[PDB]
Amino acid sequence: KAQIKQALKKLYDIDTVKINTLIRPDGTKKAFARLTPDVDALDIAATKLGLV
Amino acid sequence: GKVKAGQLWSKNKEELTKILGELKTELSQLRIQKISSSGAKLNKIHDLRKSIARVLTVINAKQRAQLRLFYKNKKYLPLDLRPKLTRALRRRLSKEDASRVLEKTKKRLTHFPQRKYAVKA
Amino acid sequence: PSHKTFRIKQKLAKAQKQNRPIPQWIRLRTGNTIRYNA
Amino acid sequence: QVKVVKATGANRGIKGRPKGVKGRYKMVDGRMKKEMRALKRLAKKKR
Amino acid sequence: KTHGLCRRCGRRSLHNQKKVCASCGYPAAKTRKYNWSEKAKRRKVTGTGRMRYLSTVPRRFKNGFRTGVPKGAR
Amino acid sequence: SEKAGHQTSAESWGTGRAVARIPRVSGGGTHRAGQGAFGNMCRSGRMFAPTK
Amino acid sequence: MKVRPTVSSSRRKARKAHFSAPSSVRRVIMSAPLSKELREKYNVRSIPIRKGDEVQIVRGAHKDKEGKVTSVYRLKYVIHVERVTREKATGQTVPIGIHPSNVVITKLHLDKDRENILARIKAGREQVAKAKGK
Amino acid sequence: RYAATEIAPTKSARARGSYLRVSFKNTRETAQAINGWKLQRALTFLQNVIDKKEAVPMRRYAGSTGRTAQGKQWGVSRARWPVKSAQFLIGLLKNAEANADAKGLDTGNLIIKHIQVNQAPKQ
RNA sequence: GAGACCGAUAGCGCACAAGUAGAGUGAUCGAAAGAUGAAAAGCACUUUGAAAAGAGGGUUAAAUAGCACGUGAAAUUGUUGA
RNA sequence: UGAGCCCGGGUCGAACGGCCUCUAGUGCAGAUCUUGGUGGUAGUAGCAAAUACUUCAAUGAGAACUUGAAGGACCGAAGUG
RNA sequence: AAACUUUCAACAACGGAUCUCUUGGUUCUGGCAUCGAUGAAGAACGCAGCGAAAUGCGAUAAGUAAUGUGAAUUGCAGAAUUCCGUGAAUCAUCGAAUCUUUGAACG
Ligand SMILES: [Zn+2]
Repeated sequence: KAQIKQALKKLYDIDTVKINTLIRPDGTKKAFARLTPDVDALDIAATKLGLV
Repeated sequence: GKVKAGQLWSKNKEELTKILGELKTELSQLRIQKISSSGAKLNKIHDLRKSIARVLTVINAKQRAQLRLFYKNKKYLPLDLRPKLTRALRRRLSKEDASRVLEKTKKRLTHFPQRKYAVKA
Repeated sequence: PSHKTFRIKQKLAKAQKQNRPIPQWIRLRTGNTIRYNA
Repeated sequence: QVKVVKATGANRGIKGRPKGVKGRYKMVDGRMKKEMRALKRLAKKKR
Repeated sequence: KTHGLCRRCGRRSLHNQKKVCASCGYPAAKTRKYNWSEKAKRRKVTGTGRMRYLSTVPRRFKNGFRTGVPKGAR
Repeated sequence: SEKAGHQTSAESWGTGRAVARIPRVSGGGTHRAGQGAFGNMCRSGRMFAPTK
Repeated sequence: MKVRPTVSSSRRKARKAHFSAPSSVRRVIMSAPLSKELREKYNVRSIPIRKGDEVQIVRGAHKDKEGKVTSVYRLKYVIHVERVTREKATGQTVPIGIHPSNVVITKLHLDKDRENILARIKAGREQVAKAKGK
Repeated sequence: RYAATEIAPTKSARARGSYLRVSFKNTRETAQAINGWKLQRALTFLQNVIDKKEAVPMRRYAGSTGRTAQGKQWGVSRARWPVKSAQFLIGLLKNAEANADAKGLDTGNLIIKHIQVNQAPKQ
């Protein structure tokens, strides 16, 4: 979680309130990063993540 | 989006590091925007991964060349820069030690060596 | 059971991946004798 | 003591002990019937 | 069960009471090998796996285990 | 090869069974289980007078 | 007759080599002959085929048909020549596979590498011709 | 390919089915029952067989078949109702009738010239 | 590099994703399984059918070669005729 | 005489034969032979106990064992939870 | 008379024998001598745009560097190559590198 937070802050300029991680059955990790109220998840996803 | 080995060889350390950082940032951006509409962007990402490998290889080779120049005239060298050969080949006697001969044998060969001769028919 | 290890979980994942079927483009590849997963 | 089982029906072509729960068993067939006749003829010839 | 996974050979042949692999003998440094089972010897003999380095040795011998780079290389 | 046909573990089932008195392969989970072996008259077995 | 011990007269090994050769050996195998005018122009008999060559199919169902080589398909030892095609059931057009030993090169794709190849072949041929003549 | 090669294909309509999950014996008996008839009469008879109104005689494969009065239509006492075999024969007959309509023949004057049931690889 | 060898029940267990699939708690045991066609040119379009498929039509020298594919015996079975 | 040899018709596609010697893993009805395949028995024996299912409607090419409603039964907190 | 049982023939089934073929085996012969703490043999997990296995490779991951050849790969998709060029390739050679977890296995 510390590395995930540091990477999100350093690269994509995302501030996160918290991070919850699990390991999927296939072997990959899934991370739910809950962001600060100041930023908007929809705006960040549309701009930096390219997700509609 | 392909880098050239000759250009990387010509460039020095700082430019190689800057190029590697640029390639890695581009790789992250293209992956995030590739997860949707992975296409010719997949092609670009494949070429960019190969480029990152090329830059890393060039940096490592230049650093090893500098280290070899540093250890050119030193008695001990790192195992990485030491020759590999095989275990038995590394444990064999050196050429000088294997060709070393006793002084009495050296005198005998100096004064009574194998002579050239022919015998008629 | 519910209590396991990440390594055994990864082995289970590899078990499913091996128990994935065959691709049709593999079938259509030239010189191919593969028909079904054995 | 020993139970004799014919190698027929469910007992034909079995690797080992049949379903008959017994301490000691012996399987029989016509081939060993002829074996036994030859052995008995040799015994009579000896006597 | 009396047999779980051995780390050295990957089979379910590790006794849990004796703590010894029935196939390779994990605790012992040597790999279990007997000459009355040529089938087992050829099942786990060299060449049945990947040969990461022993495969690269012969080409180096052919070239003479030479070190360096070709003249004029960039 | 001198090992042609000798590379199996077979034993005769016995005399009391209504089957041919031929060495048969042990096992139980494949076609080769229970099949004849070590015979010049048997499939995947030896041949009479192996050539030397 | 074979003399040197390096050479093999074995059908099995010959066919293994032919059918498992890599791409470069496949190119050398798929070399094709030159036209007559090109022969008296270059003193070269044959040359590996490539994509820029114009050839004339002289054997097969297509008797004497010319065209520009569109694709050389080294995996199945065939080349694709322009317009020597057949329609599938659907009407979609697919090229026919014609062998380089069956095509004859009419106009050659000139570049530095192939000029060097032709120069080397000519040098060898003229040296041996001079040696045989005198 | 078809066994009966002496019939011209421009005047006849043919249907075929391979690897059908039905009983070979029952299918043979019912095909022999419907052999040589008009298409409409065969269809009506097969639907009656499904509805348990008429039954096919058990002639060759007739092990321990109970008797029924309908058997007197065939001069036999042992008759049976192979519903699934009847259904598949109806399917093939409708396919053949569609083929005859496509070729333009008169469907009212068609007879079943050839019928054959062979064994398929066993499952 | 070769052979008066064997030629898919033969020859190594293995001509093939074979020490594989599978069996045994385990030491271990351990198979079966090659071939369309010169070239996929692996049947467009129409019709019946829920579909699988079928019938026209078409490719090819050949579909009496349709990916249950070279040739295709006997056992056994169906139809036809005597 | 015979083991056998030869020709015709159909199928099929790529190699094969006669003669004199040489050579051998060379000739089959059996071996409760080996492997593979196929029969009669035979559409035969047989497809258990847990009391028990019924009506309408919907889906569907096709409905006893797909679903919704209603009726009749059951596990009976030491359960068919 | 039909049906049924049996016989003969043609076609069609079942089945995979015979003939043909062989990137396989088997035997003989010839040149050579080369595993490993600089971490071997073996096991494990990952790596392709689309891959399950075989194969290759190791987070530089069906691969990088260098040399050579000289214009491909291919099942599809997308890119190439200006071709009068340090340069395509599931290419060859191969002297530099990368080389995850165990395994003699070593906090
Ligand atoms: Zn072990």
